[PDB]
Amino acid sequence: GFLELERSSGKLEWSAILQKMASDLGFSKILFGLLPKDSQDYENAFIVGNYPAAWREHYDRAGYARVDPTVSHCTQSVLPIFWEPSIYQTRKQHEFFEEASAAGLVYGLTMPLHGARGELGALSLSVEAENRAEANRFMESVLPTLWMLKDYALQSGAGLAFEH
Amino acid sequence: LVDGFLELERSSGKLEWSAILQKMASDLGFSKILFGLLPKDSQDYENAFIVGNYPAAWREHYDRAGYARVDPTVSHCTQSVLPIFWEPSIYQTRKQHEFFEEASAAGLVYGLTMPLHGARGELGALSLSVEAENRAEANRFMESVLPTLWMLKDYALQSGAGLAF
Ligand SMILES: COc1ccccc1C(=O)Oc1c(Br)cc(Br)cc1CNC(=O)c1ccccc1[N+](=O)[O-]
Ligand SMILES: COc1ccccc1C(=O)Oc1c(Br)cc(Br)cc1CNC(=O)c1ccccc1[N+](=O)[O-]
Repeated sequence: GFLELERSSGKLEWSAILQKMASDLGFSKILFGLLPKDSQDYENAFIVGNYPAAWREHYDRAGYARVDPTVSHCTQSVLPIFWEPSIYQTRKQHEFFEEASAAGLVYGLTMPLHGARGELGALSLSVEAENRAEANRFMESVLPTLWMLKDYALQSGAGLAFEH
Repeated sequence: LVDGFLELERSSGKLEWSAILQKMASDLGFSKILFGLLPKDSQDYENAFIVGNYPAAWREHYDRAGYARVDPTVSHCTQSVLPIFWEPSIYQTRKQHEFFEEASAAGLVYGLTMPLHGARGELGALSLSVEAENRAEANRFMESVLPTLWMLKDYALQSGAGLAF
């Protein structure tokens, strides 16, 4: 639980616990990103997780926070956004989909994080699967548990990220 | 839920939105609800956007007694995205004990409050009361529906922000 996240000491232990919870839910890859109130500085977000480091670096270098459609979505909504063909509309967004798929990140969802002190973030989780249909079933069967998890991760994470 | 969300989105205005949300809560097992929402950087609880079916006299009293300064769920909501259950432990001060007695007298004895923190800085709460024989039976019931309610509150927030502002 959150209890586990709260008792942990430091960022390494907290990332290992979150990765495990997410793995227990069927997601082998995650990225928890968090910004303080009023910040839009995506290249200096507090980040936890196990996305391939080269993909994280590429995301930063290419400035993909400008193109990633889950980014504009999180600024407008508290609801999850599933990684579906229909969210990638522009040339640049299709390149995005293609580079992210080359990293293994093809199916998944992004849960926006909106903290009590105005923190802005996302918990993105990717699921390994044969097609869209299978990925959807796996994501749907755990969605109530993920929906709680994202809020526990935010409440715990905000303190990890910003309390020094 | 997603059906409910679209119904909320497709609703005509506050009256139909309130009726839909009330019934979602009722179908899930909760008798009374209160959905409250403030815009970014407001602490004017007396003039929040409010939906629901708490007794009118109770709502009036809460406003006249300045209970937004007392109600322990209000401080809680400004500090967390996690639910606060209406446990004896949350009423710490003398004034909070009086608050509990008055809410209880209104029928509002067991329940929980889900903080709402919107994408544009909206601050709110979805509070739901449950009718039950005693606390242990209420808590059993709340634990069985909590994952559904957790989803519900975010749907209600996102739609409600759209209606209110
Ligand atoms: C504070 O942080 C944020 C705040 C509001 C929103 C996002 C965030 C964030 O964390 O954004 C990032 C950052 Br920064 C780096 C990387 Br790498 C990835 C993301 C988020 N996007 C994805 O994970 C995504 C989404 C869809 C398909 C594939 C992917 N994917 O990347 O594979
Ligand atoms: C924008 O609105 C808000 C914004 C951030 C937080 C709360 C709110 C809100 O809606 O606060 C209110 C308001 Br305003 C009026 C009334 Br009446 C009730 C509440 C909420 N409190 C309860 O429902 C509650 C809680 C525990 C025991 C009994 C009760 N109870 O009242 O029976």
